[PDB]
Amino acid sequence: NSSTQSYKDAMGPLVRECMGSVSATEDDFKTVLNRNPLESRTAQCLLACALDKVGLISPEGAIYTGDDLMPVMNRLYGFNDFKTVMKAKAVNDCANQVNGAYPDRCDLIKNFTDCVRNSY
Ligand SMILES: O=S(=O)(O)c1cccc2cccc(Nc3ccccc3)c12
Repeated sequence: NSSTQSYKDAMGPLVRECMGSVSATEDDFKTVLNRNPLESRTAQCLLACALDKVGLISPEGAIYTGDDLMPVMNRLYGFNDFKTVMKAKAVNDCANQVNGAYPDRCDLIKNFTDCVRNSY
């Protein structure tokens, strides 16, 4: 497990809906809910679908940055935890780092999530 209950509360319903449009396993559901490394391509695609639903992805398939991140951070985590809120900097930087670089949508999300995980 690598996620808070807040993350699961926000993402769970979306990931569930995504199971209907992505050919992912029940283990993949757990991987994604737990914010674990997305080893399987199915898990990468499952999160990609849910992050689109949560408002993190632009119409053009880019990960949002700056102000456009804030509604997502609020939905996932609220604003009461200093460490989590400050992590928005790493999320913004990682989004800038990966955007444009991965034509495959699931690859974009694998690399995004890895970058965020590697960030202190
Ligand atoms: O979760 S954190 O890295 O704490 C995070 C912290 C603060 C704001 C965030 C905004 C969007 C996505 C995140 N993360 C995320 C990470 C992996 C998969 C899906 C979303 C944000």
